[PDB]
Amino acid sequence: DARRATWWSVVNILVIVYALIPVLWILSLSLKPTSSVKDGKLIPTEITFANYKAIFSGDAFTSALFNSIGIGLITTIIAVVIGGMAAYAVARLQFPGKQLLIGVALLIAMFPHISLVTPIFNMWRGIGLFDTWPGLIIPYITFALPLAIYTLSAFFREIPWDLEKAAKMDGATPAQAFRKVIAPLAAPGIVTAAILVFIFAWNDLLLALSLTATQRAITAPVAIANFTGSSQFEEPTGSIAAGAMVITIPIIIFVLIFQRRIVAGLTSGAVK
Amino acid sequence: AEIVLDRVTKSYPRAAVKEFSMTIADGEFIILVGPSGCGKSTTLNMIAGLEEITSGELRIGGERVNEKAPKDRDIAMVFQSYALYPHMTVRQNIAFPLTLAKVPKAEIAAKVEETAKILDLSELLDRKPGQLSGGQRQRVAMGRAIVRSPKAFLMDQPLSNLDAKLRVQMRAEISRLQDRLGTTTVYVTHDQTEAMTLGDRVVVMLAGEVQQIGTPDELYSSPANLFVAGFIGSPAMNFFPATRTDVGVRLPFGEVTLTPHMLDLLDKQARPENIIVGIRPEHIEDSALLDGYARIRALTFSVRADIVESLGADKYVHFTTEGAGAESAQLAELAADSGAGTNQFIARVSADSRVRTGEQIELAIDTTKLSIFDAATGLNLTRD
Amino acid sequence: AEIVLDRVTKSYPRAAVKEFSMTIADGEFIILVGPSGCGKSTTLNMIAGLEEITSGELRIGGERVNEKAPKDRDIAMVFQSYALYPHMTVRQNIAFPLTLAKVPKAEIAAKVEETAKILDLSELLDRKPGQLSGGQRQRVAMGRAIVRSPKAFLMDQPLSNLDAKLRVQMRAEISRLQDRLGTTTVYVTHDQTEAMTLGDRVVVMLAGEVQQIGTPDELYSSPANLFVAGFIGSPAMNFFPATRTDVGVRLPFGEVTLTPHMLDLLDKQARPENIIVGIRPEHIEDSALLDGYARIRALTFSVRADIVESLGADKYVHFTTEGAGAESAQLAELAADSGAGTNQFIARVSADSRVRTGEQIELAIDTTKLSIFDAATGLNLTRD
Amino acid sequence: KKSERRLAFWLIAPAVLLMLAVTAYPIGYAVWLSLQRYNLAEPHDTEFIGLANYVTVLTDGYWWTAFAVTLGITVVSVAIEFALGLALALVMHRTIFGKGAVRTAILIPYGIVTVAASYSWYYAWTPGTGYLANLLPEGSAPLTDQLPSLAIVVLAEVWKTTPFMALLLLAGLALVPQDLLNAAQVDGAGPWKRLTKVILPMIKPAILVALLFRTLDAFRIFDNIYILTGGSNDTGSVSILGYDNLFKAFNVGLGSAISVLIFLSVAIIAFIYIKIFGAAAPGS
Amino acid sequence: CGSQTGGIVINYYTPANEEATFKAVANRCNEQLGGRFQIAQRNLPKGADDQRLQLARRLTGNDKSLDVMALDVVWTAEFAEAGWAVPLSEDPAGLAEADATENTLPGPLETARWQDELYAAPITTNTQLLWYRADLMPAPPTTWDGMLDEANRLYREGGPSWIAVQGKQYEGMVVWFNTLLQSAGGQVLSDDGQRVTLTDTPEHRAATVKALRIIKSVATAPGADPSITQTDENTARLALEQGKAALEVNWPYVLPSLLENAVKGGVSFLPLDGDPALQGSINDVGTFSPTDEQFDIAFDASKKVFGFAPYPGVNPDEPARVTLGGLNLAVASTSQHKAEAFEAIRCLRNVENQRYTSIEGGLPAVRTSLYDDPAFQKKYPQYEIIRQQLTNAAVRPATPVYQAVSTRMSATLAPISDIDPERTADELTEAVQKAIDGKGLIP
Ligand SMILES: OC[C@H]1O[C@H](O[C@H]2O[C@H](CO)[C@@H](O)[C@H](O)[C@H]2O)[C@H](O)[C@@H](O)[C@@H]1O
Repeated sequence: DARRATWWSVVNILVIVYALIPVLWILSLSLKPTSSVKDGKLIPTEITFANYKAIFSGDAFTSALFNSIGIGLITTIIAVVIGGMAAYAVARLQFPGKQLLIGVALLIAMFPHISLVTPIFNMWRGIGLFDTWPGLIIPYITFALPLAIYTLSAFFREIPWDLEKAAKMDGATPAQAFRKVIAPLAAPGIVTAAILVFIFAWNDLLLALSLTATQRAITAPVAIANFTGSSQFEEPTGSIAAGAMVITIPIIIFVLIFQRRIVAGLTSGAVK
Repeated sequence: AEIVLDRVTKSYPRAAVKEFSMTIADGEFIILVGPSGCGKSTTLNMIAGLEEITSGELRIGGERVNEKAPKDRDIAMVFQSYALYPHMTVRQNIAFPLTLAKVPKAEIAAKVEETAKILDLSELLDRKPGQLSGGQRQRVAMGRAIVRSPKAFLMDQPLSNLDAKLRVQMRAEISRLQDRLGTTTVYVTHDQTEAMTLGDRVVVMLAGEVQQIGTPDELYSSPANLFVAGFIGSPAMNFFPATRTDVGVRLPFGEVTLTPHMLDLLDKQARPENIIVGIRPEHIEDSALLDGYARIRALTFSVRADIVESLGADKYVHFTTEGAGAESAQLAELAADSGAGTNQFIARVSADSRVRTGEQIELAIDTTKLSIFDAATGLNLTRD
Repeated sequence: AEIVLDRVTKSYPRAAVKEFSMTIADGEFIILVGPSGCGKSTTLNMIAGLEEITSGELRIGGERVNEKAPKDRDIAMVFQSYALYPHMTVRQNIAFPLTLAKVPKAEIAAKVEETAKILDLSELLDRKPGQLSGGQRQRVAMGRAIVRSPKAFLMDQPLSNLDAKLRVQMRAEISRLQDRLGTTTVYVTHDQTEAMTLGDRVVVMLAGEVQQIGTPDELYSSPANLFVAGFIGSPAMNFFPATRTDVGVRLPFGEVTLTPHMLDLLDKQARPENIIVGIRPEHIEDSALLDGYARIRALTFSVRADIVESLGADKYVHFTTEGAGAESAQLAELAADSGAGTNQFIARVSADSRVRTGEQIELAIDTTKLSIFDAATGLNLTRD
Repeated sequence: KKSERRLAFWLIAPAVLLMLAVTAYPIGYAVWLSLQRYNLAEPHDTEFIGLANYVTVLTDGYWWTAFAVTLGITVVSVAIEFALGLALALVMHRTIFGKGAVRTAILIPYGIVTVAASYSWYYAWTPGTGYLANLLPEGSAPLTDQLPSLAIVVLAEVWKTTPFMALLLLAGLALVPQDLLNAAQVDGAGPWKRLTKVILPMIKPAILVALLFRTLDAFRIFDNIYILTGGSNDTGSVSILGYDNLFKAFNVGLGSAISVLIFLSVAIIAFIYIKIFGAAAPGS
Repeated sequence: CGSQTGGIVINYYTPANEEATFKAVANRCNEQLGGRFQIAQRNLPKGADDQRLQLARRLTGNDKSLDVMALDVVWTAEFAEAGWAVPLSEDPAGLAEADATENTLPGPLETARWQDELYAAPITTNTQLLWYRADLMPAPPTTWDGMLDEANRLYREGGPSWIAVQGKQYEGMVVWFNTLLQSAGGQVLSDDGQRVTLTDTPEHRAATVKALRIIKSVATAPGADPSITQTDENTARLALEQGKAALEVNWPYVLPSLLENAVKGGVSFLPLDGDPALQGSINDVGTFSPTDEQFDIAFDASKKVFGFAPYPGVNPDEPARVTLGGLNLAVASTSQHKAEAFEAIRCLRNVENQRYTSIEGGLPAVRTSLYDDPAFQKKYPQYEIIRQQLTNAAVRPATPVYQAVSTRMSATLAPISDIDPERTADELTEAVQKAIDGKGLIP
């Protein structure tokens, strides 16, 4: 038909504009030349790349990207390992008090950061651990384990373990069976859970803003929150928009590439 | 090869396979048929080594096996839900119990190709079992089950998840396939149709205990229980209560004094006080078409057919009665699932019967295939 | 009430249900039967207003209704997957349409109680549709459909999700119900057992073009097409090609001298020279039990019984004669589901044959109702 | 059994030990620390005052203003998020054109950094530079006022955090068989009558889990107010109050007292949502 | 390959408002130490009370990578009483005190020592000035009432009408209010900062209520800045630069800002890039760095547009008493090596590098031997006013609790558009007193 098709075209266009208009404002502001940034023109007439040619001249936005990526990867590896070891026991084993562990994990995944930063800043994790990588890997693990447990439990309950019996009908060797029939089945769920943990442990500002001082161990959200401008005597709107666009892309590309995995992982495999 | 077991058992925190004893030879095709939740799939697993024997022996040809591995117990199961690995390709799915057996790759190629040629999926040997349909998926499962050429070959309701029609074709396929290969089999099912079509012996199981073993004909035309004769013969053979009249048996619609022969044959044991009588639906022949000597000795009766159905080679008429005929020792377990209607019977008539709903019919019951049982223990008196 | 339609069609961006016409009377029980892929589910949906009809009329009563949303026609469909809400209670399920139809709540309680009294779920009116068995689940569905006293009560293969045993009792229950209520009903199905059991007419579709409207007896004993002769199968029909003897017909393994009457019906209406003869499995018998026909007044032959099944009052004897039976109008699609293999024939012998799997046989065919056909058109030539 | 259960305890001990050794010990420390007079400039003299660090927080103006601000933002943002996310879910689940482009457009504001989003919303609502404040009347500047600034923070939070709620609601919604809607449509309900009597009571757990997540995640916002308002005009939420009182005044007794009080507020919220209204775990 | 080992580096922390004129000084002095060590330059935020936040967050939580720090003039008492910022008599040598006391101005130097001993060596002495466009208005206001009158006259005419004063919930507003309170006669705290004296005596009460009336006349004048309650040191600079304002009060680092922004495009009321003589003047890294003739030609065309004048008084015949700004170099107490750090704070405030900082970074200089150099009095044209505005100055309370007072009396005046001249006085006294006592919560 044509009525419903026109309505769906309008709805799709509206959702896309709603979801893209505040990302194409940062870009259109970062490409606007300094002599005319003070024009509300959403379309950047007379673009120029003199706002990105001054963000990388000095390792202040690259070292922060490296620190954020390293912290994300290490906390992702640790959270995936431990949460997998603990989510295989709540998707296959029957022990007393397992509908409580998932609840407690998902509850303390909503712990507020502030109530955590006043004791931490004083602890043994403030006695020679102030701005290093462990000092940030620890609380990021705190907030990243429950997501790993939840996603991996969603990704484990669905695989058919009767395939293990089918395998043990041939040789019955449990090691070779669990390695050649169960591992290649679970692996993509593990990789999707790792992607989700790395995305969720990449945008936190309060902890990385209160426990990070030097050029080492200072994530990207803190490097842009403290950004002031490239030059010291010129208006900083274009330069701050350029920095925001530099920091945003390395994760927008991630989510765009891995969208089919992310949508199915967040929804506990409901949608496909 | 030659699988002999006896006195096997099980225990659940419950003797699910209590008193099971059989001796399956080479090439035979044994069925293990029973109602839902019975001890059929559990004795299958117990043979396969997935649930250990609680008490008994399982000598599968060579020695005792109840303390051995699946890799040397009765090999080559094929599950119901078609446990087949999706990430692998059909080639690897079929070749798995071969490649796992360290057979070189050229011989793997040849053997898997010829096995997929046994079936009709050779040109499907490159897909993944996520883009396959039920028929070809069942074919993949049985093809994996085939390649080994094992000692014995035990199936688990492979034809339960298929569609409504392909079941008969896959049944003929299984029959021809076991005729070609020639492997000892056990086949668990849930219906009498297949259990009679593809089968060399039958093990009707209720609550775990066997009821009757033997050729499908020996089970249909000579039952030794109410449950066996009310299970086999899909239109459940009609049931009526009565007592002995010292000369025969009496019904509200017929007075059966069959013969002095069966009289003395029934008197050769103790005469119970509550007798149940059963007639197959296929022995009610509508005297309007019974032109012969069987017209007088027919014990005919009349009833208004509530519903008739002409589905082809035979008109099935339904009819109802009165009184109380729900006396049951195994008929209750029978009707727990199918067999609804305390007073509801069905009769098969030839397709030349000008009878319809709403009028009376002279249902002739030729008393020559009568089967009478005791209401107490259900054991047969006429035959064994 | 009395649902009429004519010239109806559909168009998917293709002719799905093209050229459809009938006048279902008040109480007439149409069975839209066909193979998976034909336009039965979609013509049902169209009647239920889920897809506006492309071109034609849709006259429940006598007026155009192809514009009104399904909320108006008062059809009360039942579904195949038992669409019933889990978050409700059985009584709230049954009373959902009535509470949406603005019924007084006292009358709500009374009518839901009468509906649950008709069926046998009376006490289940407080549980949830998660603690119920398949029988009573589908009965809750039918009870939700019953309450509205709808105008064209239309079902959608409701008995498809049950087991293969309770379907007999459920067929009897739908028949008894339908006969008590007395409302127009159209019933999409998937096999021939139902389509011949419960029905006042039958509509055998192939891909969208209706092939025959007719009572099951007239659809069976006088088919109008190859498809409507092989689809009402039981032991599907056996499609031998043959030759025109000009006195009778020469089978691949015999020669007939049929009759003068069918001979003039064949000759006076001349046709191209290709005739695929068909002989339903009932008529084939073993020559060792009859004398009337099996002699010169029939066509006997011999073959090795590839498989014999004595599954009760009927011995099915398969056999495979060499030759060809393909190259026809629609037998390709007919054999796409059933009758796999170019040659696999069935013969239904009586329950007293003397055969086993792997010895010869002397089969004869009663040359009285052998249904000749054509190939350039497919149309039958015995009757319409 | 006992072998499998002992193995379950062995497999579970790592995650549990880690989580309640790095989530419960910080709170025990924050309590023991709020019982004291602990200034971060001169830490040589920290005497123990019983509870005069909780009275000072609970009977002070700046604490109740921040609490009111964060509760207002929480309730308004969560309501708008629920409505708009139900709409987005029903669009992503029932659209006829490419439902891949829509999932992409919805995942873009889910992976973006909150800081860059807040900079976008900060420059959009600045007169002269921003297109969204260049269409208001002359001389408005709706970012140096309290209530307009709060409205803009609510808008930023809604835009940023509605896609996650939409995806959770879709996780719930895609478990509604089409047959149920087809039957409700035959029953005569219609488009809106069924959205309230068939599909809404079906996803009760998904709605409740999404509401719990949204309420807590909105009670713990720091940056949409940090780099957009800064806490001026008495706008800063409770996290900004804790940050200020810990790092600008160095009093860690009061900082940890505010930490404990925020934890108790979140606990009361997540206990209401659980003991009342149900809202059990999604793995139940 | 670079975990931690290597030649000494002395992290030198400055505000982001001088991340180029102090990187240039660190580069001028680095290559002079030869191979001894190098002077890095990390930076702090632009806010005047956010850099204290960062600096004290690095000092309390022991950060061994903080060596020298340029702390404001009001933090010497709080950073010395708390143990940080080790005194100048603690070297392996013991001569940084002799270096500090030697040549500086007395005004800035007296704001370094807490009790009697120095704790930081000064490097800069800011002082607010009045900048006004010269082609719009002649004869600058010279009085706040005249200033408000000129703004209104330019609003009725339809030109630049703002005032661009630093009214925002931060330290700049307390600097403004303190100038306006010291000019009228009052003062925030007593001599020893032991008791609040804003509204003590009807004289002091009148002074503070007059300061509040002047704060409220601006920011509620018709045609004033729509967003004057969120402006600061920078946005006023750019406000006058972009032509929006026509008056402003701001530190003397605005003349090189306007010159550079003009000669690189920027302003429109002063092209300076159509001149073929200014080509190649802008340095390669970004700063201005002109010759003598190029600065003369970039000042001859900026003297007929953008003159300056002294801060406007509060009465007709009573000169204004502006407040001290500046920066004091202090070596953190969390540095492993503090002989090299003292050498760094001794060779960052040489006479050279002071000429550089002052001339082409804006920030004034504390060396008294510069203001008498005939080339300096020509390249730093606002040496005059600054000098004659350090005689009668208005030093902020200078107590070890001053930041608490200045974060209570900047949230009592939080939105300046709606204050009450007579009620906010008593609110201020109560707030300031509860900050001196020490009881409450920082906003
Ligand atoms: O001259 C440039 C400096 O301007 C600001 O310095 C002032 O900041 C505070 C007022 O907001 C005063 O307390 C301080 O004394 C002034 O120096 C800016 O903060 C500095 O970074 C600049 O060097």
